[PDB]
Amino acid sequence: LGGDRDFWLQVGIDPIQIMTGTATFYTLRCYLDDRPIFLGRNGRISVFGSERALARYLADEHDHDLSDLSTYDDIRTAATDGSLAVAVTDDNVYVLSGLVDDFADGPDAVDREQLDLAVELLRDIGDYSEDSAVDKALETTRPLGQLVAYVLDPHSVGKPTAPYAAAVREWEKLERFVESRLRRE
Ligand SMILES: [Br-]
Ligand SMILES: [Br-]
Ligand SMILES: [Br-]
Repeated sequence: LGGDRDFWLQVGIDPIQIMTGTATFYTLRCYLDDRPIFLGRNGRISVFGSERALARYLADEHDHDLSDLSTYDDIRTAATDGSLAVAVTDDNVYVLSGLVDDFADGPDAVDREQLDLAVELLRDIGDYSEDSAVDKALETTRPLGQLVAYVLDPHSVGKPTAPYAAAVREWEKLERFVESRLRRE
């Protein structure tokens, strides 16, 4: 543990990067029995403005939803040692910015891989906070969910027809939901 390669693989916890239109955040996320568990408490995710800030936080004794995990002692100890290397792999980069402007322009202005990752993070966040806001908004009977399902399936012909104001409104609601689930440090 520490500077060991595959450190994050072995501790089973992913550092993740989250880019909003105004900040880039760092936090930790894992899956315990297919439920997501973030670095945080009371369905609220602790976010840090740099990799060094996250490392500093992981050195101090705290009580949060990851602390009782078996490999978390490996994380804190490596944070005390100064061996902890916070690295985010490419599939753990979530970009939420710009989607609101791309939705308005219709599905063909929305990047598929970006949206795929952003939906993953959204559903993880609604899972961990035990809130159905994301799950309901993405039902395929609703404007956003229909637009999202179309963009994520290149084999789809039933194209949403303009304008897209309803999808934009539902997406703005989700952004506000996301902002309220983030605790800054
Ligand atoms: Br639509
Ligand atoms: Br609506
Ligand atoms: Br946000």
